[PDB]
Amino acid sequence: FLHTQVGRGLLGAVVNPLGEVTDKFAVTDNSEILYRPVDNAPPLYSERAAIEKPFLTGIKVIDSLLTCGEGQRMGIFASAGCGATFLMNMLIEHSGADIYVIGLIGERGREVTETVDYLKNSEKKSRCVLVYATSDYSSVDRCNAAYIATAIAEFFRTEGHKVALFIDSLTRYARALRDVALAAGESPARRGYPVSVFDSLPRLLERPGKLKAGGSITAFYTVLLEADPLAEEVRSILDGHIYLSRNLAQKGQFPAIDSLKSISRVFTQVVDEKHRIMAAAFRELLSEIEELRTIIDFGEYKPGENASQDKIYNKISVVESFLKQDYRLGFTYEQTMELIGETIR
Repeated sequence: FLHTQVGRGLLGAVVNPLGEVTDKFAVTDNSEILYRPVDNAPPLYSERAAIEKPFLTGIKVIDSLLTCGEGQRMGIFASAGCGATFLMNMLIEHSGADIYVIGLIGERGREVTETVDYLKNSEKKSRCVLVYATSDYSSVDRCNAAYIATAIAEFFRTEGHKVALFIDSLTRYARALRDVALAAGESPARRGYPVSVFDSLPRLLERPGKLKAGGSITAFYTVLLEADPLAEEVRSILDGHIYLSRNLAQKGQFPAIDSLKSISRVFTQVVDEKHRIMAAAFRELLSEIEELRTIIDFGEYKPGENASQDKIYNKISVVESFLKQDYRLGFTYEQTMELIGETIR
């Protein structure tokens, strides 16, 4: 029956797996401190509102091709060094949520300090809360960090706030949950019934969303790749996934988002028809470029044969320019759709 601190008094603070403030990256007027259980049931289906309003990220490729919705849960799949953390930073910095809650389940405190240092110089620092857990902590504590972060996000949602929740990473959470399961005498192969420790995973993921009577939690879950069974099951639970390919990262393209292998399952629900047409036209161009790349690698492309290939070839530079984005820069929706319009025209 673990309870945790919640409230506006936590804004700008760093919280450990015990629900204790241990550091601050910002100080605010408000000192509101309340207490809530870390284990709450997910909203009833009748309490959930439909995902129909866009959650703008300020990131061109996302806002155009992978448009998120308020209350959506999005997966961020990447191998080590694909820029998952930096993408989190961009999502925080260039979106427009009322409050950001970060749940860091890490293995070293050096990573935690990196995020704390990022927050200390962020323009969103007065509306952020960081919950952390390192390898120095037990598996129980590391799991609770995810519950604490979610519970804090839920209070703000009840208040009517537009909340963005980040869990980095689900893999490390799932790792700890498996060891917590051993303590209770469970393995993934042989589980307990009626309650399994492993079932705290889908229950954790169902808590975000938009409430009819309240605000919303739009959640981003980071998943480590090597494509283990865990990664494919969370892919089935969430409302879409953003895939960071190591190969695009090696080529110097940042963010290394493979839009052709990424999807937002509420995309058609949150953008209008003219957007939809432009997105479909751009994806067709990406697909055409990717086949031209193979032709080039096969040594079957000489300029001047096929007017179509040459047209696609000359579009590669303007396409790569649209996809690329300085991590310090953010784009409005109007700027993004204007840019993608020039790319396909």
